[PDB]
Amino acid sequence: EYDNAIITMMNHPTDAWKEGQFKDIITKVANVELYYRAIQFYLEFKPLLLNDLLMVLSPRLDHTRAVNYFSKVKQLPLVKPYLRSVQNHNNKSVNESLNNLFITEEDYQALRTSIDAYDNFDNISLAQRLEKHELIEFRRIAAYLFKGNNRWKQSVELCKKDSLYKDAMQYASESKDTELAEELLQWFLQEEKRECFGACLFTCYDLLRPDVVLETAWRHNIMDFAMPYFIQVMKEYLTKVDKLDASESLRKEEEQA
Amino acid sequence: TEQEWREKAKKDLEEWNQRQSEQVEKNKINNRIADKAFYQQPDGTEWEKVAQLCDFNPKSSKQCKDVSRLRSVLMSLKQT
Repeated sequence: EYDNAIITMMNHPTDAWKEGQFKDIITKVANVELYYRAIQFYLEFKPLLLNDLLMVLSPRLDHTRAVNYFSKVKQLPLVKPYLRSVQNHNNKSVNESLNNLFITEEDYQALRTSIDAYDNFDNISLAQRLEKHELIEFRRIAAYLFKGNNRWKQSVELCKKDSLYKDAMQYASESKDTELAEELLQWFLQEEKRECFGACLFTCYDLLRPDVVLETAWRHNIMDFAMPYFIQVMKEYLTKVDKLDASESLRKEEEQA
Repeated sequence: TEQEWREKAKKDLEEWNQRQSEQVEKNKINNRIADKAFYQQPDGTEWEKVAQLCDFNPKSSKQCKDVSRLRSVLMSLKQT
């Protein structure tokens, strides 16, 4: 009667069809395309009553063709709860679908959290979209996925493009690598955003040698936000020579024995 | 009645699309005013500017080279 049930449900779209009755015999149905026929016939007549089948058709499901056909009908925003159900799997298809949901959604926060939780995608196209997505935050995440893609110097370079309002510094921080900040920071000095250049240099201070700093300070005859960095230089150097004198004393005293 | 059911499916689709477009417009104008905020900014009064244009961040993440003087400059010179 199970086959008879699916027949008498589907056979008569004119007078004999029913949405709910199908949720029980599914347990012993071997194929999966039968549930696809069910959900398709439902979309044809009652697309609002899909959520039930979605809740019930959870364990046994070929979600690939499911989301494919959902994109076909373009009821992806309607199958959205099913998407929340299955996105925990971090699959290429479900991830890209949610990413398009965020793109057309113009959402970034939840998009951020999603691309953090799930990663089954590339960075290139995502950067392309976010960089042109009208928000400094969108292109900011486009840049974030560069280190997400492990290719720096383009992200903070984009901060150099547009997000200069301390956001250039915001990614100068994460840049965390040498032999760039010298010339980048000098170019930064070309324009008079140097006003906070003490921070602009400190945000990546780890591996700076103050000699070029003194040089360029001389080149513009510039001392502000450097006089502070000069105090830095000498005080680190102060501490350095101090610990050196200490260690030396220890060594010369222990040499006797 | 397959025809009326298809009609109601199209009706639900249109009722969904109109609210989609409405919410896109809503978040769009939200991003517009947020960008205006992103467009309302410059790029003692010198300290007022080292705070206003690009303010540093005196966090607990100074593990680089034990830079302390930032403790003082925030009150001695910078933003003073």
